[PDB]
Amino acid sequence: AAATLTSKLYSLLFRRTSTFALTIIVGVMFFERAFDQGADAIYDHINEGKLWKHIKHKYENK
Amino acid sequence: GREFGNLTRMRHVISYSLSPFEQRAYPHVFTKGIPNVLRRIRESFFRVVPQFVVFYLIYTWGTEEFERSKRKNPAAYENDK
Amino acid sequence: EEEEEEELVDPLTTVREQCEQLEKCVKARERLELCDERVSSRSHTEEDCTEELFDFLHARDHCVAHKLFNNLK
Amino acid sequence: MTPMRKTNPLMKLINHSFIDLPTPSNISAWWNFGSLLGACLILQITTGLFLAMHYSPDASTAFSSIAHITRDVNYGWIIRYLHANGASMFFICLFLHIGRGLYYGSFLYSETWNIGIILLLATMATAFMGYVLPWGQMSFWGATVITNLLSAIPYIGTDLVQWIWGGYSVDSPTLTRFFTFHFILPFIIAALATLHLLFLHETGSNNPLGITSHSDKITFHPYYTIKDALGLLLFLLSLMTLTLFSPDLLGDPDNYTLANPLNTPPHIKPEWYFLFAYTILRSVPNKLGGVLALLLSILILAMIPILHMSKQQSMMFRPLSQSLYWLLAADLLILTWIGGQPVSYPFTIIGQVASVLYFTTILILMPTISLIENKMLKW
Amino acid sequence: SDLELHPPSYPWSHRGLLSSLDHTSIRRGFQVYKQVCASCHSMDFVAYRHLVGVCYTEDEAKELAAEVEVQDGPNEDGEMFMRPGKLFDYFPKPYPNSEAARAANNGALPPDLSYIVRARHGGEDYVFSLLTGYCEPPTGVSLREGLYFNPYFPGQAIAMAPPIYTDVLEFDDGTPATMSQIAKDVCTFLRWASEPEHDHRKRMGLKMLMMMALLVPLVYTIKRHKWSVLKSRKLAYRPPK
Ligand SMILES: COC1=C(OC)C(=O)C(C/C=C(/C)CC/C=C(\C)CC/C=C(\C)CC/C=C(\C)CC/C=C(/C)CC/C=C(\C)CC/C=C(\C)CC/C=C(/C)CC/C=C(\C)CCC=C(C)C)=C(C)C1=O
Ligand SMILES: COC1=C(OC)C(=O)C(C/C=C(\C)CC/C=C(/C)CC/C=C(\C)CC/C=C(\C)CC/C=C(/C)CC/C=C(\C)CC/C=C(/C)CC/C=C(\C)CC/C=C(\C)CCC=C(C)C)=C(C)C1=O
Ligand SMILES: COC1=C(OC)C(=O)C(C/C=C(\C)CC/C=C(/C)CC/C=C(\C)CC/C=C(\C)CC/C=C(\C)CC/C=C(\C)CC/C=C(\C)CC/C=C(\C)CC/C=C(\C)CCC=C(C)C)=C(C)C1=O
Ligand SMILES: CCCCCCCCCCCCCCCCC[C@@H](O)O[C@H](CO[C@H](O)CCCCCCCCCCCCCCC)COP(=O)(O)OCC[N+](C)(C)C
Ligand code: HEC
Ligand code: HEM
Ligand code: HEM
Repeated sequence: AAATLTSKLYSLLFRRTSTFALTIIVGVMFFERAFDQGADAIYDHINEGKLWKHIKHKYENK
Repeated sequence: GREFGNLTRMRHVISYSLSPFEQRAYPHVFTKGIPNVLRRIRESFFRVVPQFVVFYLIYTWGTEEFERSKRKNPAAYENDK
Repeated sequence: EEEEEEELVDPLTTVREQCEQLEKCVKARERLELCDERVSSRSHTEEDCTEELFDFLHARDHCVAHKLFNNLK
Repeated sequence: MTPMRKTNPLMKLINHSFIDLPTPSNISAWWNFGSLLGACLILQITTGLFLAMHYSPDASTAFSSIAHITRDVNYGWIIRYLHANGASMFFICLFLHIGRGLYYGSFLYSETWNIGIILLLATMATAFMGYVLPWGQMSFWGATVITNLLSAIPYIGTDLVQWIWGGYSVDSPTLTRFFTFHFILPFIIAALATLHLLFLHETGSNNPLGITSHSDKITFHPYYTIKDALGLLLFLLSLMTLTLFSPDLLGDPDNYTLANPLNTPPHIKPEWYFLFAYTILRSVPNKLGGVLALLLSILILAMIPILHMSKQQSMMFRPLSQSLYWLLAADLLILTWIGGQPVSYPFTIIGQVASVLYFTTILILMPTISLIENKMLKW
Repeated sequence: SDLELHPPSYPWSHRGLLSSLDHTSIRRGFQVYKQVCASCHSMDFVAYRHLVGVCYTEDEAKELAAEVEVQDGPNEDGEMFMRPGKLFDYFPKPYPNSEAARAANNGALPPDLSYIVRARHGGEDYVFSLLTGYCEPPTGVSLREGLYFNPYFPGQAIAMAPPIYTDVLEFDDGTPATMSQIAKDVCTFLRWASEPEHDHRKRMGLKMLMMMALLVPLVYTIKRHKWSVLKSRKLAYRPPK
């Protein structure tokens, strides 16, 4: 229960809605990058060795 | 009526409420919440299930009937002719 | 090649013969053969054992599915 | 200075219609399918609009253009499947919309209930003509059968079927003509949807109990905007699951083959949302009689308010009426299942029994049981 | 005649809710198409591109598309010359018109394969069992010499002759040319030809599932937060008495 952490977040970035919107924009930018990278890694893991990315090395520059 | 202020006549009614920020969003969701859902399910259980149970019986019976209708009959050329 | 049949063996044949020693896969075998013999004798019948074949094949292919691909690639 | 939303002309309508109209506090999730329908309508327009930017309504290039959209056009496949699957979701919401009214007695609002019937008929027309646009094997023959079934009209039928065709067969002129109707009709539906709300607004929405809720009305915005937003999220969940995992389960294959005029497929069937009617006409032995049955049916929905004879609006406190309602729902399920099966002795008799049972339930059984229930309570 | 024989549900590598196609199998399946299929089956809606990012490299695609001549437009005089072939070209038509196709196929018209998988019931399960199953006709049933008895064919009398057998072709990968192996590979290739968006579709689905799992609890919590004012309010009735 990081009550102090939530208190700091509110007092600095939520009391005014202008700051509230700005945090949202930066958060989504970072979130999409992390979400996309993690999801693609999971997809590649489940399908290891079948995607063309995993076999192109056997023909590219070859 | 059709607008707030002139809809109906009421007297001697008192209401109490609390701010959203001062109370939990999921209070007694297992002590009290789950029991209530179960109560609702049983209260309206035998008024619905029998009709759909019947539907399944006709569905299965009709499907199996059609299959038998397309199965070779021993009477077919039973006279060896 | 060293062999034109041994090298070209298809895992289908092995699984096929192997899974034809099961009560269901063999019981229907005679019910088919019996049907076959009936038409061979009867000279005017217009009957065939196609419906009898669709049960033997149904049973055989059901078992073949769960074992065939393990011996591929 | 008072709020501007109560003075600006455009803001008065928005405030009345969305922000502040009183609503019952106890309306359940069943009252959430009306807003979804419009949302689906909105979704069906935009997607279709983009598809219209690439589709070619001609007997020869129609099939080719669909293949081009699915493969070469960027994100064409997803747009097509959203359009196709959104149609089915629209009808599912539509049936649930109608079902709620029958159970909770909303039909008592005659003016609003009658407008609804028109919206349903228009919706079906839009969906039927849209299914011809792909110009597949099933589309060609589906239109052929559902159109040749106007030759039974006493004396004008034959004259009014060739006129619809634009010729002595179904060819490109039919395709282009249906394309224009498909485009235009949904916008008329949108306008009619505003008459539906308008006539509703002068009386107010109903509640599950069936008692007037003037004592406990609530402003629509905060509570129900978030509630309808939650419903929209769930609706999107269902739609995306259908499209992104199993797009073609609800469609019928053999529609992916070029339409062959001289090749009748062994098993012609309408779409899942139209099957219930197909079995009601295939059962009647007379061709004209089957058309009269398919029509007399849809219209019994208009007659429901007359046949109502109970002294309670809501069927919540009417246990016997509930049993009949679920029985009738099961009957519709049987009709749907029969619609998808070939003609044969068992299905035919089952369909015949279901049809008569469907009608007699609505006409005799429901009024009689309501009268008995009234007698029981000593009204 | 009788009810159609339903093919069984074979376990495919891509049948999983999140599984993807095996692209090496697609490459081998295409290699089969070039020799055995191309003779009398058409693929109208597939170009020599669409393979660059799937199995073959761009340079390999160029080398292969140039292997077959294609018709071009008019010349100075107006005559039509033949180009070596480019990426944007589609796969050559075995026959000009349906009449010639049927005339050379004993009346039967081989359908285009671009959507055969999503057209026939049972998917590739139907195709695989169709190619593997050519049984000797049962007793008491006869058919035209041109026709062939295949139980999975709805007429049980198919004009197409057995298309595949052991050692019809040698794959570059070096895998054995087993008839079962060939059938599986071509079925994978046909599945792709009918649903090229397969892999991307499932990737989007995975992202949607995780996003939905995150979102739905939050939106429900917000709704509970707003409605808590009513879900806990208490009433009283104090008449003047
Ligand atoms: C198995 O194959 C089959 C299918 O699958 C494949 C199918 O899909 C279908 C289904 C058919 C599908 C497409 C084809 C059918 C198409 C049609 C019937 C309709 C034909 C028309 C269309 C394209 C055009 C649609 C028309 C449009 C837009 C015109 C309407 C335009 C407007 C603005 C609307 C305006 C209306 C206004 C002002 C009137 C206002 C008032 C009202 C509603 C109030 C009601 C008034 C009244 C009298 C009624 C009240 C009555 C009272 C009390 C009496 C009670 C009534 C009783 C009856 C008892 C079939 C048949 C089938 O075979
Ligand atoms: C439960 O409680 C509730 C109620 O009860 C209290 C309610 O009552 C309601 C309200 C009921 C509902 C929604 C239900 C339905 C009811 C309604 C009133 C609404 C009815 C709906 C409609 C009419 C449909 C509305 C619209 C839809 C889909 C949009 C279609 C129309 C459009 C404009 C949309 C936009 C399309 C766009 C932009 C195209 C996309 C392309 C874009 C970038 C490229 C565009 C490019 C161009 C134009 C380029 C042009 C270039 C030109 C000239 C060249 C110029 C060149 C130069 C050099 C100058 C709810 C929700 C509720 O919950
Ligand atoms: C000067 O002072 C004034 C003012 O200020 C003081 C004012 O303010 C005003 C205020 C008023 C105005 C200016 C007036 C105008 C105001 C406006 C906003 C302008 C609005 C304009 C409009 C909406 C446009 C109106 C026209 C529209 C959309 C088009 C109308 C026509 C149609 C949709 C088509 C109708 C049908 C036609 C041609 C018939 C042909 C087709 C068919 C039969 C259909 C064929 C079949 C099918 C679809 C098939 C359906 C069935 C099918 C498949 C199967 C059925 C089942 C089987 C079994 C077969 C005025 C007058 C004034 O003076
Ligand atoms: C285009 C198609 C869109 C389709 C959308 C479909 C959506 C489906 C799902 C529906 C979800 C419904 C809920 C979504 C919002 C939930 C939270 C919301 O309801 O809360 C409100 C949301 O309100 C807003 O947050 C208010 C601030 C506005 C923020 C705007 C952010 C915009 C970001 C994107 C900008 C893009 C710019 C692009 C330029 C080119 C009020 O929050 P509240 O806690 O009571 O505000 C207190 C203010 N404080 C903090 C200052 C005290
Ligand atoms: C020229 C001989 C020939 C060969 C070899 C051939 N096709 Fe065909 N194909 C035909 C003909 C002819 C038909 C239609 C026969 C009929 O309908 O009786 C047909 C039909 C089909 C069908 C339709 C099955 C159905 O249920 O509609 C499929 C699928 C098919 N072929 C796939 C293939 C595949 C995979 C190969 C592997 C190269 C192949 N064909 C090779 C000529 C051939
Ligand atoms: C086809 C598009 C339709 C749309 C967009 C639509 C929209 C709506 C909306 C938003 C409501 C209020 C909110 C709600 O009830 O959920 C409503 C109520 C109603 N609708 Fe519809 N509707 C449509 C079709 C129909 C149909 C086909 C009927 C057939 C009976 C119908 C009958 C009713 C009735 C009787 C009400 C009153 C509900 C009440 O009083 O509680 N509507 N409609
Ligand atoms: C409620 C509104 C609508 C409904 C219910 C509806 C329904 C349908 C249906 C069921 C199909 C068949 C698609 C298929 O089987 O693949 C279709 C096709 C189509 N519709 Fe819509 N439609 C609506 C609105 C629109 C609009 C507004 C447009 C254009 C402005 C449009 C354009 C198209 C096009 C281009 C196709 C061809 C897509 C294809 O062949 O796959 N539709 N429609």
